[PDB]
Amino acid sequence: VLKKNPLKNKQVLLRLNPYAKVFAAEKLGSKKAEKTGTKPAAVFTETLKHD
Amino acid sequence: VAYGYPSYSTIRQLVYKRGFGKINKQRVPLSDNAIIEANLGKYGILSIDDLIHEII
Amino acid sequence: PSRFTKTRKHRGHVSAGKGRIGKHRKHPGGRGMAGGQHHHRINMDKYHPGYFGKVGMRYFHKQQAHFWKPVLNLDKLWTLIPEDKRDQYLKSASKETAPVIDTLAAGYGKILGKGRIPNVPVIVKARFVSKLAEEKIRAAGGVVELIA
Amino acid sequence: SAQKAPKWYPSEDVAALKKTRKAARPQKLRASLVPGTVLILLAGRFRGKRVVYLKHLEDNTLLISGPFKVNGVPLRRVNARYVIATSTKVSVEGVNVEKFNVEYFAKEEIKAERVEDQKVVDKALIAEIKKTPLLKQYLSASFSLKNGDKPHMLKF
Amino acid sequence: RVKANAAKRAEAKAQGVAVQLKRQPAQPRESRIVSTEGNVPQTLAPVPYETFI
Amino acid sequence: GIDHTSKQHKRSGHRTAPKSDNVYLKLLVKLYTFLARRTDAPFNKVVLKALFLSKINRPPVSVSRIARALKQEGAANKTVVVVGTVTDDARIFEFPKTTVAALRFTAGARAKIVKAGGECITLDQLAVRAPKGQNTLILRGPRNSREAVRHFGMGPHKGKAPRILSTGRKFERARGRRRSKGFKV
RNA sequence: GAAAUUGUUGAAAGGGAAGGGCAUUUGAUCAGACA
RNA sequence: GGAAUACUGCCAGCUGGGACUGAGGACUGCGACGUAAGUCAAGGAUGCUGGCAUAAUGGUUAUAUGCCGCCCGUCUUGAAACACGGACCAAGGAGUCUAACGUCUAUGCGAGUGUUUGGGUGUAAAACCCAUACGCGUAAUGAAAGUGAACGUAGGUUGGGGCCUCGCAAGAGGUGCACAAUCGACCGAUCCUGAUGUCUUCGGAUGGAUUUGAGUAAGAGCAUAGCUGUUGGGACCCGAAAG
RNA sequence: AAAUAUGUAAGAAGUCCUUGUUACUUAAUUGAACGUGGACAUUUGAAUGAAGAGCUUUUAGUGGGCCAUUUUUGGUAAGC
RNA sequence: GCCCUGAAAAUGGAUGGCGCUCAAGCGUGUUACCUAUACUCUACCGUCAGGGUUGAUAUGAUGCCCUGACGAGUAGGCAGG
RNA sequence: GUGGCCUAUCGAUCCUUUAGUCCCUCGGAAUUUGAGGCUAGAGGUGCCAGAAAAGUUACCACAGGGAUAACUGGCUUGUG
Ligand SMILES: CN[C@@H]1[C@@H](O)[C@@H](O[C@@H]2[C@@H](O)[C@H](O[C@H]3O[C@H](CN)CC[C@H]3N)[C@@H](N)C[C@H]2N)OC[C@]1(C)O
Ligand SMILES: CN[C@@H]1[C@@H](O)[C@@H](O[C@@H]2[C@@H](O)[C@H](O[C@H]3O[C@H](CN)CC[C@H]3N)[C@@H](N)C[C@H]2N)OC[C@]1(C)O
Ligand SMILES: [Mg+2]
Ligand SMILES: [Mg+2]
Ligand SMILES: [Mg+2]
Ligand SMILES: [Mg+2]
Ligand SMILES: [Mg+2]
Ligand SMILES: [Mg+2]
Ligand SMILES: [Mg+2]
Ligand SMILES: [Mg+2]
Ligand SMILES: [Mg+2]
Ligand SMILES: [Mg+2]
Ligand SMILES: [Mg+2]
Ligand SMILES: [Mg+2]
Ligand SMILES: [Mg+2]
Ligand SMILES: [Mg+2]
Ligand SMILES: [Mg+2]
Ligand SMILES: [Mg+2]
Ligand SMILES: [Mg+2]
Ligand SMILES: [Mg+2]
Ligand SMILES: [Mg+2]
Ligand SMILES: [Mg+2]
Ligand SMILES: [Mg+2]
Ligand SMILES: [Mg+2]
Ligand SMILES: [Mg+2]
Ligand SMILES: [Mg+2]
Ligand SMILES: [Mg+2]
Ligand SMILES: [Mg+2]
Ligand SMILES: [Mg+2]
Ligand SMILES: [Mg+2]
Ligand SMILES: [Mg+2]
Ligand SMILES: [Mg+2]
Ligand SMILES: [Mg+2]
Ligand SMILES: [Mg+2]
Ligand SMILES: [Mg+2]
Ligand SMILES: [Mg+2]
Ligand SMILES: [Mg+2]
Ligand SMILES: [Mg+2]
Ligand SMILES: [Mg+2]
Ligand SMILES: [Mg+2]
Ligand SMILES: [Mg+2]
Ligand SMILES: [Mg+2]
Ligand SMILES: [Mg+2]
Ligand SMILES: [Mg+2]
Ligand SMILES: [Mg+2]
Ligand SMILES: [Mg+2]
Ligand SMILES: [Mg+2]
Ligand SMILES: [Mg+2]
Ligand SMILES: [Mg+2]
Ligand SMILES: [Mg+2]
Ligand SMILES: [Mg+2]
Ligand SMILES: [Mg+2]
Ligand SMILES: [Mg+2]
Ligand SMILES: [Mg+2]
Ligand SMILES: [Mg+2]
Ligand SMILES: [Mg+2]
Ligand SMILES: [Mg+2]
Ligand SMILES: [Mg+2]
Ligand SMILES: [Mg+2]
Ligand SMILES: [Mg+2]
Ligand SMILES: [Mg+2]
Ligand SMILES: [Mg+2]
Ligand SMILES: [Mg+2]
Ligand SMILES: [Mg+2]
Ligand SMILES: [Mg+2]
Ligand SMILES: [Mg+2]
Ligand SMILES: [Mg+2]
Ligand SMILES: [Mg+2]
Ligand SMILES: [Mg+2]
Ligand SMILES: [Mg+2]
Ligand SMILES: [Mg+2]
Ligand SMILES: [Mg+2]
Ligand SMILES: [Mg+2]
Ligand SMILES: [Mg+2]
Ligand SMILES: [Mg+2]
Ligand SMILES: [Mg+2]
Ligand SMILES: [Mg+2]
Ligand SMILES: [Mg+2]
Ligand SMILES: [Mg+2]
Ligand SMILES: [Mg+2]
Ligand SMILES: [Mg+2]
Ligand SMILES: [Mg+2]
Ligand SMILES: [Mg+2]
Ligand SMILES: [Mg+2]
Ligand SMILES: [Mg+2]
Ligand SMILES: [Mg+2]
Ligand SMILES: [Mg+2]
Ligand SMILES: [Mg+2]
Ligand SMILES: [Mg+2]
Ligand SMILES: [Mg+2]
Ligand SMILES: [Mg+2]
Ligand SMILES: [Mg+2]
Ligand SMILES: [Mg+2]
Ligand SMILES: [Mg+2]
Ligand SMILES: [Mg+2]
Ligand SMILES: [Mg+2]
Ligand SMILES: [Mg+2]
Ligand SMILES: [Mg+2]
Ligand SMILES: [Mg+2]
Ligand SMILES: [Mg+2]
Ligand SMILES: [Mg+2]
Ligand SMILES: [Mg+2]
Ligand SMILES: [Mg+2]
Ligand SMILES: [Mg+2]
Repeated sequence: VLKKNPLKNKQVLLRLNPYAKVFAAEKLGSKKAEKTGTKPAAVFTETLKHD
Repeated sequence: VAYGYPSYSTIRQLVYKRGFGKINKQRVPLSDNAIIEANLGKYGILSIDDLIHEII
Repeated sequence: PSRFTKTRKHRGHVSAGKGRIGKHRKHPGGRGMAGGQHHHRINMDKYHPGYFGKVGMRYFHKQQAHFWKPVLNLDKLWTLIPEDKRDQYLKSASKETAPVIDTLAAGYGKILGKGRIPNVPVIVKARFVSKLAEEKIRAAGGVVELIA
Repeated sequence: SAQKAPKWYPSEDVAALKKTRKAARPQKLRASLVPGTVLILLAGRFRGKRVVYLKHLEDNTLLISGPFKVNGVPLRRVNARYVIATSTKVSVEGVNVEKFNVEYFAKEEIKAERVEDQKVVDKALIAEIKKTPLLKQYLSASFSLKNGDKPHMLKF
Repeated sequence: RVKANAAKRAEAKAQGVAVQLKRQPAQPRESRIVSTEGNVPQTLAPVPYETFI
Repeated sequence: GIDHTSKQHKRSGHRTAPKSDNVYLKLLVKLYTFLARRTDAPFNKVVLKALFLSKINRPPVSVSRIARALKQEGAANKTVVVVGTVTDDARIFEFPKTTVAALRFTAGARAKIVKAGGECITLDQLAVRAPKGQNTLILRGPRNSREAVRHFGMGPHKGKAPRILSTGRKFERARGRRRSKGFKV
């Protein structure tokens, strides 16, 4: 008879989507990605700085 | 109208906060996964995040 | 009764239900059948097509009941027999003992053929008959006797 | 009769209240309120008095004492929301303050127990006070807004 | 189309399931990588006012 | 405001209970409303509704219409249900024996039903017998046999029943009714 | 023994009409309601 | 060469201040935390304290103040209008009744229905009762003479609610009233055909037709009553100049 | 020869096979129309929506219109 | 482009007023802010809709119950009072 | 080939008058004149869905009209 909002009710956040439990646990929203090194060809940068 | 390309985040926050079901019309507040499965369960989809999946 | 009448609900309402522009006035049409072939024509054609003009022979001093010939078919015809003596005759279809149905005594002038009596023979005393009527009778073993 | 009687009547049964879920959890005070923080009393009887803060009691009130010998406030209950927590602090490590619970103030002139209890706590404090010059002369003066004071600007 | 669907269906079914015979409308474009190779972006600019009457 | 895609506040135009104030009727309704709610069997839902219909929608079921219905394949041992009065047809001769559950029976109707060895049940008696309504034949009467519906839809070239008190030659048979006066219909 | 309308008495207010609506101060006035 | 930062985006990351709300009334639901026992913020406010119980709090009213507010009624595309009526008050003041009819509804009976012209009777304009007729309905069609409704389970086809059979079910089949579309058959009118016979002109068998009817095809009506609508009436109320 | 607008179609009343009826049609069971019997129903044949769909009777007021943008006729024009 | 001239009418008068000149004027850009009977949300009234409810030991079965959407209105129609 | 290549060249009810079958009817029964019906044309309404129709009023009258003229006023400004 009174609609509780998830997103601010941890009780109703976990009454749907129980993965929220795990989610909070590994934090998952700050997850860092493996930093790679790939570089663009000089073409891409040459035409980017073109006139 | 105004429109565009909803990211997952807003699709979730839409359905979570303001998502409601049509059941014999009636506009039922979702609030329990048991509701979705009762209707959209015939399609798969027994959870709200199952719904959000079939949307995005 | 006036308390269910709608002119009660229209108390206070100024135009009585009759409209502010169109009023309610004496005779916008004329009176009665006025305008029959002029302004009320679109009604009288359809609605009453044929209402105008002349059609057929005149009959001076016609009396009905020269024409009195009430009709009964074999549709019933047995209904003339009282229900009790009726069943006695249905079983025991026979010549030499046959129910005598006087149709003119019943108030009937001619017997028609609406069809399907039982195979009982019946002696039918009538004024007139349809051909098919009287045929169904003899086909079941009865006869028709003309009377006056 | 003058009026027909109703065909139905409300049952004069009183119903039971649905089982509520509100569990009274202990309050958290704002961090500003450290025992031995001088307070400015904003309202009530001693409004304007500057006062010393001892305990956080069980009804959430704040045990304060003037001290009595200084500004005349006794050991007293005061509401946290009606006080300004200042930044000047005296050491109450070594003041008993155990004795004083809610029931200490049950209402039922001055019971001599209070007179002596005031004396032991004030004596404790006033000693700690003289450690820091003017602070007794501070606690005696009342607080007031001078023209130009901007409480939203003011560091207390 | 009908006749195509029968031949699509029979060949499908006697091969197996997986028939798709309803008409889908034009879908969004799928991802792609356009090669720069020997195709180098041509830079164009808006052009000034002229008359030539 | 909204863009209303349907008329607002619109009643269904289906009767809810009957307009009849006959008390026994209201009870007969009370039975089947209860039956219909609890049964799950459709025969009761139909009979609930057919109890509300006006006199115009309860067109009389003749005893001979009842004879012929039972002549269907496998229908002769069913019990025939008529929500409304049943009347007598002198025009049949051999009549079957069956059980007829009706609101009312004109004298002749029950007399003919009975004298063939049959049975006249009021619909509540049928209820106890056939609570799910099992093994029943519902027989509807001639709705459009009514005189009034002759005149419905009058128009040129429509061939329906002019509204005319006295009927004869020189009652609406002349100009517009025949090629030789004016035109034809 | 109503109303229009009139006298006296009391009350209140009035800078080129009067009356009205939401709201509150002020005055007058009326409860209910605590136990 | 290696950082930082901007900028945009994400987090089921933490959190401070202020406002409005507290609908419901045993229980049940989905959960959450904890080994646990229990506990909870999980299908809608409870807890602690103080006051006034006097005149706190409310309603009414007059006034003042802020902001807003043109005369009503009418006819009109448009009225506060330099459009009409209306100084004020009371009382009176306008869609009736009747004859006849349409649709719908309720009721009695039902292939029938209508006691009330009249008679009987009476506790006397009532109530209660009735014999013959009559009215409407149960046959239509044709100007008329006149003829007058089953090839068939009162037909076939396609849909039909309900019921029936098989199946756990999904589903299959069966019968199918009302109703809807279509092709047929019947009765009258119309136009052809013209057998047997004959008081030689009667008689009209038989088979036909882009014809035609307010018909038939296992009756639906009669009577009371109600709203609304029609018409005739002073006919919603007041109004001519005339005759 | 555009734009806007506009007709029809997007399946079970579908598609296909076998082969009855007929007095119409062809030289011709050739056709034509209506069928019996038979195969195929998970996407039974585009998208979106649907507070469902269909259907009948009966009666009110109305039948002075005026305005804005766009197309536009008469008019120098007009609150024409 | 702005500015001046071109530019004559009758009661006294109108960027709405007062006034405003690196504007309180013209062009443009970025922000915060103000308030509709609209939008989100709650309560309450009614209207419509779909649900549940038989009996007993209670009393409104038209009753009671859960739930959703909706609410402008002349002439006019119906309804409940 | 069911009039004029196609798109225009036309006419209710009452009445009359032709043509048609030899058909129905004059109602106490017949025959014969005469009359009346049925079906299809013609005779015409051009205000063309179809009245039978001269003026005058400064001697005047009524119901209305700002749905509509004669002055101001308003828009217009060809004209001045
Ligand atoms: C009932 N008595 C009233 C009395 O109350 C008063 O009425 C005033 C009236 O004068 C004011 O009117 C005038 O005075 C206001 C102040 N100067 C400005 C507006 C002006 N019209 C109204 N605004 C308010 C009424 N209640 O003055 C008139 C009167 C009739 O004597
Ligand atoms: C359609 N009913 C509406 C009803 O929805 C409601 O509307 C309010 C409206 O009065 C409020 O507005 C009110 O309060 C505002 C301050 N908060 C200032 C303006 C004032 N009218 C709005 N804030 C919200 C609407 N739903 O109140 C007015 C009304 C007419 O009864
Ligand atoms: Mg937040
Ligand atoms: Mg009446
Ligand atoms: Mg009333
Ligand atoms: Mg009304
Ligand atoms: Mg009204
Ligand atoms: Mg009035
Ligand atoms: Mg009216
Ligand atoms: Mg009027
Ligand atoms: Mg008019
Ligand atoms: Mg009118
Ligand atoms: Mg005319
Ligand atoms: Mg005759
Ligand atoms: Mg006759
Ligand atoms: Mg005799
Ligand atoms: Mg008789
Ligand atoms: Mg609870
Ligand atoms: Mg495809
Ligand atoms: Mg609204
Ligand atoms: Mg109803
Ligand atoms: Mg008749
Ligand atoms: Mg006196
Ligand atoms: Mg007085
Ligand atoms: Mg006075
Ligand atoms: Mg004055
Ligand atoms: Mg003066
Ligand atoms: Mg003066
Ligand atoms: Mg004023
Ligand atoms: Mg680098
Ligand atoms: Mg960021
Ligand atoms: Mg907060
Ligand atoms: Mg609060
Ligand atoms: Mg509460
Ligand atoms: Mg507490
Ligand atoms: Mg308390
Ligand atoms: Mg207390
Ligand atoms: Mg007030
Ligand atoms: Mg006063
Ligand atoms: Mg006042
Ligand atoms: Mg104002
Ligand atoms: Mg007027
Ligand atoms: Mg006027
Ligand atoms: Mg005007
Ligand atoms: Mg105009
Ligand atoms: Mg006005
Ligand atoms: Mg004016
Ligand atoms: Mg004036
Ligand atoms: Mg006037
Ligand atoms: Mg006036
Ligand atoms: Mg006047
Ligand atoms: Mg007057
Ligand atoms: Mg009605
Ligand atoms: Mg009598
Ligand atoms: Mg007698
Ligand atoms: Mg009779
Ligand atoms: Mg003769
Ligand atoms: Mg089936
Ligand atoms: Mg025929
Ligand atoms: Mg024929
Ligand atoms: Mg034909
Ligand atoms: Mg009524
Ligand atoms: Mg009348
Ligand atoms: Mg005269
Ligand atoms: Mg197209
Ligand atoms: Mg589609
Ligand atoms: Mg609809
Ligand atoms: Mg109408
Ligand atoms: Mg009308
Ligand atoms: Mg009209
Ligand atoms: Mg106009
Ligand atoms: Mg303009
Ligand atoms: Mg301004
Ligand atoms: Mg500048
Ligand atoms: Mg400005
Ligand atoms: Mg300004
Ligand atoms: Mg600027
Ligand atoms: Mg901000
Ligand atoms: Mg309900
Ligand atoms: Mg509700
Ligand atoms: Mg409304
Ligand atoms: Mg209604
Ligand atoms: Mg009410
Ligand atoms: Mg030819
Ligand atoms: Mg031709
Ligand atoms: Mg030629
Ligand atoms: Mg040619
Ligand atoms: Mg002619
Ligand atoms: Mg003449
Ligand atoms: Mg003639
Ligand atoms: Mg002949
Ligand atoms: Mg004769
Ligand atoms: Mg004679
Ligand atoms: Mg004769
Ligand atoms: Mg002749
Ligand atoms: Mg002539
Ligand atoms: Mg004319
Ligand atoms: Mg004309
Ligand atoms: Mg003339
Ligand atoms: Mg004259
Ligand atoms: Mg003169
Ligand atoms: Mg003279
Ligand atoms: Mg000029
Ligand atoms: Mg000039």
